[PDB]
Amino acid sequence: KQYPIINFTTAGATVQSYTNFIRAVRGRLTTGADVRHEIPVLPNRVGLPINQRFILVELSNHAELSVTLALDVTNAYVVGYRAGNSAYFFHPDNQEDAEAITHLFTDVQNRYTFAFGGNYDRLEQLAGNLRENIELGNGPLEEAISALYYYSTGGTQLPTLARSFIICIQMISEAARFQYIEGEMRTRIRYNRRSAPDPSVITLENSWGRLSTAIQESNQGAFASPIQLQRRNGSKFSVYDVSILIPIIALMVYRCAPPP
Amino acid sequence: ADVCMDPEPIVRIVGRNGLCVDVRDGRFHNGNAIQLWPCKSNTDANQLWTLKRDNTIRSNGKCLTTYGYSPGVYVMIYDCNTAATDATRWQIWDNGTIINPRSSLVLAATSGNSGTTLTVQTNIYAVSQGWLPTNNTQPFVTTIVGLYGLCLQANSGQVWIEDCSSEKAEQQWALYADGSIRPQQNRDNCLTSDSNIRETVVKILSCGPASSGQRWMFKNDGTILNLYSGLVLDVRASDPSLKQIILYPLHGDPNQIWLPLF
Amino acid sequence: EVQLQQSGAELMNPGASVKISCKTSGYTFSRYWIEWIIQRPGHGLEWIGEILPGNGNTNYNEKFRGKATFTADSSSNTVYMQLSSLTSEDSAVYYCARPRDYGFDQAWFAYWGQGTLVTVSAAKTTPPSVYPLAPGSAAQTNSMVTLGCLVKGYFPEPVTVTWNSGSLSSGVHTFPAVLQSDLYTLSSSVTVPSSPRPSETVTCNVAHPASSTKVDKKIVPRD
Amino acid sequence: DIVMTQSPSSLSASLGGKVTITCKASQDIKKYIAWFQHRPGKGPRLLIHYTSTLQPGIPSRFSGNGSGRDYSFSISNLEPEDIATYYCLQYDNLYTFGGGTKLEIKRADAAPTVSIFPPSSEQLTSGGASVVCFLNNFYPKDINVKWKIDGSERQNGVLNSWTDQDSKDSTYSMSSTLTLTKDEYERHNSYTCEATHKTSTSPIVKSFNR
Ligand SMILES: *[C@@H]1O[C@H](CO)[C@@H](O[C@@H]2O[C@H](CO)[C@@H](O[C@@H]3O[C@H](CO)[C@@H](O)[C@H](O)[C@@H]3O)[C@H](O)[C@H]2NC(C)=O)[C@H](O)[C@H]1NC(C)=O
Ligand SMILES: *[C@@H]1O[C@H](CO)[C@@H](O[C@@H]2O[C@H](CO)[C@@H](O[C@@H]3O[C@H](CO)[C@@H](O)[C@H](O)[C@@H]3O)[C@H](O)[C@H]2NC(C)=O)[C@H](O)[C@H]1NC(C)=O
Ligand SMILES: *[C@@H]1O[C@H](CO)[C@@H](O[C@@H]2O[C@H](CO)[C@@H](O)[C@H](O)[C@H]2NC(C)=O)[C@H](O[C@@H]2O[C@@H](C)[C@@H](O)[C@@H](O)[C@@H]2O)[C@H]1NC(C)=O
Ligand SMILES: [Cl-]
Ligand SMILES: [Cl-]
Ligand SMILES: [Cl-]
Repeated sequence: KQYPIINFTTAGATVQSYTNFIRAVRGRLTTGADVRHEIPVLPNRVGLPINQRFILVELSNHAELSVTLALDVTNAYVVGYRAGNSAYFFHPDNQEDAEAITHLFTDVQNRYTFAFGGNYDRLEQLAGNLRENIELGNGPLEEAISALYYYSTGGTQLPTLARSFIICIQMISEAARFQYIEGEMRTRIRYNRRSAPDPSVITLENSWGRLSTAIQESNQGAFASPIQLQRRNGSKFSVYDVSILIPIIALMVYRCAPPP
Repeated sequence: ADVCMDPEPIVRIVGRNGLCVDVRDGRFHNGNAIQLWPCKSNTDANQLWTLKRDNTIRSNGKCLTTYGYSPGVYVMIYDCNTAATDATRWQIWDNGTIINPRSSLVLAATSGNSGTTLTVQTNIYAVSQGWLPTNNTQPFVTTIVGLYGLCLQANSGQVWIEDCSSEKAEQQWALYADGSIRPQQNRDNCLTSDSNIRETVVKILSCGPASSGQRWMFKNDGTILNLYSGLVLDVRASDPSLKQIILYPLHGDPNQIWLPLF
Repeated sequence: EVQLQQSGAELMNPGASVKISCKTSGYTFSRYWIEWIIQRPGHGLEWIGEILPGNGNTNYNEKFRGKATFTADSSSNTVYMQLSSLTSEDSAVYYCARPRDYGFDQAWFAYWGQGTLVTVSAAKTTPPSVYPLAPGSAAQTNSMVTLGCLVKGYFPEPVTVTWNSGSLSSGVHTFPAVLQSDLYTLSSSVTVPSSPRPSETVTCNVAHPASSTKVDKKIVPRD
Repeated sequence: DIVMTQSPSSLSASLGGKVTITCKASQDIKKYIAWFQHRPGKGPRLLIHYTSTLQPGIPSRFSGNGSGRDYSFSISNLEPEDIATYYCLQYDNLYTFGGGTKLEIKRADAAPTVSIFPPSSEQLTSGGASVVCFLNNFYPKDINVKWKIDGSERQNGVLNSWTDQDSKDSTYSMSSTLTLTKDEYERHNSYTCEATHKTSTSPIVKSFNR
């Protein structure tokens, strides 16, 4: 068997190709069966055989440089990539993530494993910059891939590699989890304005873990406790219910089995 | 991984015109009126509702209770374990409707006035029947961006699409807890359609009627559903220059997809 | 307050549908629920379901989920229940009733309907042959001479029998019918004094609604 | 989802004696229960509409009470009209009936016989021949009937039924009918009806000659 591949290029980048790409990426991350409060959730991470655990996203700028990303279906996060003979993977937190990651790029000359995680903190620390100063859009993505592909050749600056990963995860993973972030990139692609994210997007990226919790143990849609979000101008409003969030969150991580 | 054990969160219930679900004048004797009232900013029990695990909604030990199972009877505050066990049962749907399960009759505010007594009416998914449990009282002030990344702009009595400006007058909207979408210039005006028919250019009229044509729901697929007639917001023939925002069956083209940008 | 009235008896082919009616009057028709209760032999009473006219909402007992289908016509102030795929277990007397008020401390059962008998059987109607029975002679005397009528050979189930159009009520014992091998027969005994033996006219009035046939019968003394 | 098991299935009670019926719900019905009297040949009748409150026009001898899941129901000064089947109904979760309880009342009396009716002239011109034998207003209900056609003991082809208990005298009635052919009927002259009871020192017999 082979994993599902979803392709995309940043040369003929149109808002329709970006919207279609994130859609087809969504179609493999979830069965679509497990849906709570009209927000789909990702599979269990328990009892997913190795042939159901990952999907592939292939990139091309131009130039001809191609890069294939790897997404943990259980949370739709980027776990590694490929640049021809080489392949690299983040430090797995535990086993069954260390031997499932073995089955990603079986076809490489050989693969290497980092010593750091994909979390934004260890990724910003290695990038010398925060996300609100790392630019996003069509421009930076064309620049992240060239830095990613050139890592197999070794001719890539390491901060520009961590700077490149943040670009790759936000415009693909966080753009998949939230329709709101999917638009904020669709907005940038529409106007050729390389721009760092708003604080409204940063707060959602951190909260995707917490939001997926309160939405599912909510008893009617009413959270146990509020979650603080931010606006285009960093603001104070707090969300107490799901109905407002339905058009913002499109994927949630599996938390618990639903009421029988 | 487990069973999604659910909490009983204490909460207020904001509805028609942003007025809370309130126990009249604080007295809790069996049969007192559950009314509409301005949302208090304190810990008065006559507005704070525990969403109990048994599909019952309690304020200070007593249950939100319908007097009966017929369209017209009023909702009172009553001793839970004394009144009929299913006259106290309610559900809170994701579309905003709070419903009793015996008869489909739904908690409603038949008037948009303060001091108005709550009742249970036949469910038409109207503004006067939309509710949302929250402790945040003020509505949600955002911009609505649609086809071609342009803005939803209410001018005086017309809704159309015009390229977004950071502060233009006026494309800033308030998503109320009763499902209405109101231009923040005149909070007494709602995104309203005169039907219950297909094409039906959407207009901006007063929310006084609180009709089934002024309540909406932002769905997961990026559409804005009327909650009645099953029609969504459509840009007529995908042409913004026509300045025609219409109702139309769900098809999923960019002329029906929206994103609220705050 | 006033009243509810239903349709007459029904006979259906096993595997078909019949729609009982319940005509309401005297109260504001739209704002009150209509109930339905089955009563088959030995089973006592069992709640079928309820329908609210004017807004078309329903509440079903799960045993009758799929058997019953309530409908209400707002024009003629009526409520209908329909039983689909009738076996012989659906042969029973079906009642319709109302609550007393909007509930919930009211909304117990009051204002019942007279009930409707559904008989599920392959056989077709047969008007009754009514035979009188004087004592004959068989002399005899005295205190009070007894007689009656023999309603033999009809189908289906319901028949009402009277003397004379209802005027002779004290002393009548109309017995339950019995299924003839495949037909229905019954008897009805009325005792009356012996002085009103020829002076009075002992006419038994046997009415069969299922065959739309009625038979009155003088009881004239045999020899 | 609220089952209601009633008790007892049935009962007999002496005239004037108190009786007690009980209903028990799977959960609490919060004192929302009614009691219903199904008089024979008549529709249902409400007696007690809230757990203890009596419906107007019901005698003061009918009582009922309860708390939570357990409920009582007591007729005190029993009378011959109280023959009926009684049910419990709750209206808290929804309408759920009990199994019903059938009330029978007692007396001591013997059966008057018919006097047996020979078949009619209209029937005889139609090949049939039916002879009717009412056993009328007796108690106990447990009685037996027999037919002797010209001395032998006629067994096959006889039909009968029993009335509901009577609301006036608390006595049952039985209507026996022997059906032969116009042929078989005419080949005999003596048809007798043998009534054997508990309160009968000797069987009561009514017959006729053709
Ligand atoms: C909306 O606001 C109200 C009041 O501002 C919040 O109600 C408060 O909720 C907290 C926690 O749920 C309650 O504190 C707890 O009280 C129990 C009582 O024994 C105690 O055992 C706990 O250790 C804790 O102290 C507090 O009493 C309650 N205040 C009220 C009801 O007046 C409500 O939770 C808010 N809801 C949300 C979703 O934020
Ligand atoms: C407003 O929101 C509620 C949210 O549940 C909607 O009510 C429910 O809608 C679902 C479909 O979305 C119905 O599901 C059906 O369930 C039955 C029985 O389980 C099943 O046999 C059907 O195949 C179907 O799956 C459900 O009946 C319905 N009602 C309830 C009480 O859950 C409601 O429709 C929404 N209204 C609008 C206008 O969006
Ligand atoms: C990404 O690019 C690939 C380029 O070959 C696509 O794979 C191939 O697509 C063909 C149709 O375009 C199809 O006949 C081939 O079977 C398929 N796979 C291979 C190994 O050539 C790929 O298409 C997806 O993946 C395969 C497994 C098929 O099932 C397609 O139906 C899938 O859509 C491209 N994916 C996307 C999302 O464009
Ligand atoms: Cl577009
Ligand atoms: Cl209990
Ligand atoms: Cl013969």
